[PDB]
Amino acid sequence: MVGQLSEGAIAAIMQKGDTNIKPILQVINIRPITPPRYRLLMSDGLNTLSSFMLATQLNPLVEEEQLSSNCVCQIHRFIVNTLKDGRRVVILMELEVLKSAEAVGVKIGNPVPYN
Amino acid sequence: TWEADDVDDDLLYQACD
Repeated sequence: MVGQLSEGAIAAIMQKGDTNIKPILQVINIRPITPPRYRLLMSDGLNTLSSFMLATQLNPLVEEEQLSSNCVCQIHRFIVNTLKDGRRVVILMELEVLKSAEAVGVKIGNPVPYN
Repeated sequence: TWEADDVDDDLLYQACD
């Protein structure tokens, strides 16, 4: 099922930092941090990364449980914010859920944390 | 380099400003 995910997109974001791509990613975990800002652990099938943050405008996707752990989604707009220590935060501005958590059912592949 | 803890959570929250 790893052929469904954009393998290498996490490395591309962390290296090139370009925002033109529209990667297909699996949500591994979603945690509110505090009004809530949701932090996501995402997988591209090869790697995971936990510095994804949901824009507030997308909170209804979490609240209505369309975006939830194990769902597959496609990012349509995101912003990269590189911190002074070199880590990158990825703010998801627009996305579409392609396959529900219930329909996927399980973590895809055996992704390992990026670097 | 990213963890489930208050300092990282707060840095991530602030980065969305």
